[PDB]
Amino acid sequence: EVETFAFQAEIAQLMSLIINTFYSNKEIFLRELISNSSDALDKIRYESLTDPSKLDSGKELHINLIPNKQDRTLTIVDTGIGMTKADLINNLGTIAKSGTKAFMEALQAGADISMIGQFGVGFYSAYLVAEKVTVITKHNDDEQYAWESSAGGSFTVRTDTGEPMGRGTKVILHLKEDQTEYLEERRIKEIVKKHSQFIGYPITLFVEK
Ligand SMILES: Nc1ccc(-n2cnc(Cl)c2Cl)cc1
Ligand SMILES: Nc1ccc(-n2cnc(Cl)c2Cl)cc1
Repeated sequence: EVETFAFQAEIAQLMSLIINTFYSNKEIFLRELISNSSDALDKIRYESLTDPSKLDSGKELHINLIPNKQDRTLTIVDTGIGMTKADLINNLGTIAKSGTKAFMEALQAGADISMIGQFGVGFYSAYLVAEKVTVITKHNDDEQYAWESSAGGSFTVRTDTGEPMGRGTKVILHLKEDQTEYLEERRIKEIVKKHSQFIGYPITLFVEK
């Protein structure tokens, strides 16, 4: 049972800009996704200060980077607060709409794509390198869900039947054909050190077999 939703016109028109605009500095997608993971870890950590039972779904707060050359996928895993069903359909779209509109006014006023994080819509930077993004998320107050979109104006939301996650968000980037450099070990290390050096959570690179 999969529900298909239409992107808001402002968001879909931002995603088409990100996918079609010639922009070589694509490496900033990792900074934006890690920064989003850092924010999610900050939220569950703050909640645990007054309610230790919020960590019953997982005490460790970290970010894991899992490249896969065979599947041509780069996975960013965090144990943050996760996302509810209302987040994936209603709440985050409201924040995305106001942030997208402001980001696009700035893009016409000289700003470039790399400043997407200053508007709170840094997740859409994943489509600089990915032709399809699958998001597995689990919130303490909801069930595990699967978000997926190949852009094109629509996304899907469904209950995830796969491996239980406990708590957090897993972003699976199905990379484009010419973006496989972000599956290399030394390339990921250079980007993490350059852009995410001061993230207050351990970022572990899972190196392949
Ligand atoms: N509308 C809307 C829904 C989810 C997101 N989102 C942010 N981080 C991840 Cl992962 C996802 Cl999915 C963004 C916008
Ligand atoms: N709380 C909260 C979580 C994620 C986002 N977010 C990031 N990238 C996009 Cl797109 C969105 Cl929406 C915004 C707020």
